[PDB]
Amino acid sequence: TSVQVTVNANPPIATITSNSPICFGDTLTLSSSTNCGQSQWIGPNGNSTGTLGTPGGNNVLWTIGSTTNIPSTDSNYLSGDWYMICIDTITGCRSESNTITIDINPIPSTPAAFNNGPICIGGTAQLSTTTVSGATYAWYADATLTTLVATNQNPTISNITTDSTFYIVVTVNGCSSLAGSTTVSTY
Amino acid sequence: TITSNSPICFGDTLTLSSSTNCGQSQWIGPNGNSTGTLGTPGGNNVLWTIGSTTNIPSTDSNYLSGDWYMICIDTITGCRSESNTITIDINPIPSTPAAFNNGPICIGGTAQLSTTTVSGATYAWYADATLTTLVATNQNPTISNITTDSTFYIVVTVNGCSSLAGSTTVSTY
Repeated sequence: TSVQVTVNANPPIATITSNSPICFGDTLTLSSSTNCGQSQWIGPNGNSTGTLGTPGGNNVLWTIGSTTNIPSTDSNYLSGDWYMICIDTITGCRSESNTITIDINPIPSTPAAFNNGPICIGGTAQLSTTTVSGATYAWYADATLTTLVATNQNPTISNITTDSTFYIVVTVNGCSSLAGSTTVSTY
Repeated sequence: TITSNSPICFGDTLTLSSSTNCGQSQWIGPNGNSTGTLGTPGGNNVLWTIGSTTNIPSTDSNYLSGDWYMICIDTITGCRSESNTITIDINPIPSTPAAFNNGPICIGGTAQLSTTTVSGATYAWYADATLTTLVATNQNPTISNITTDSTFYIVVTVNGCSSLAGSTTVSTY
């Protein structure tokens, strides 16, 4: 007598892509092209069963289908090296994936901004702010930032005849902070 | 052996080409090698073609920067073979720059035009809207003898890719 043994094959290695250039607060998408059943995601929090528990529901790291979505309020919304495991729900076979580096960029703070002292009607004012490495600067006249006045670090605005305010946006590595502000008084 | 037109400005077409003379050509890009993409062997599947070359237009979902590799498929025997890895760079088009003027200027005076400093950029300021007449390549040039209202157009080219021209207006008191 002799016994035969069926051996189940593993699913293929998954190719993972992601929207890796993320400004903090937005949603992180992790996606395989493959068509595997049970999808297990491993992030910077590790592969501990204290996190990877329930296989479905609202567990962002365990889903049905080959893609997931980590919102900015989730405790797995973390920069670092991510890897996916495909689980065959019929045979129990499992397979790995390529490592993905994901960068969630901080939002810079609202910058301080400064004025000159009070200025005579029709005069000019230099506006100024903090130097920030990697930053692009924009100074706006409108509170809703639709009207731009300058992109200089510390621009001079001419012909100020009445009390006027300016709004400042500092964008670092693609992420824009909430605008700060200045006020030019008129003597 | 795969070659490609790897220095691409976004919007143009990406050519991936083998010298070899194999039959069924399978391309693997940054989207992976998943059968959810690599499906139909012909038709309009840009990653599966007949012949040893393909063309990925700028509207395709495989128009991606990254490491590409080709597989040659023998349509008679089923035998398959690999290829050298190709790094392909599709450069973004910079945005249209903001540009600024001085206040209104007296007839025959001069005006300094200015814009944003962009790393890796080459600057060109033009007098004509169609950009055929160039005035300066300075970051913030001064244009003399302005006697009437006149506009300028600005092109910022980064790593070889030119954005759509921005503009300024010099008013005359």
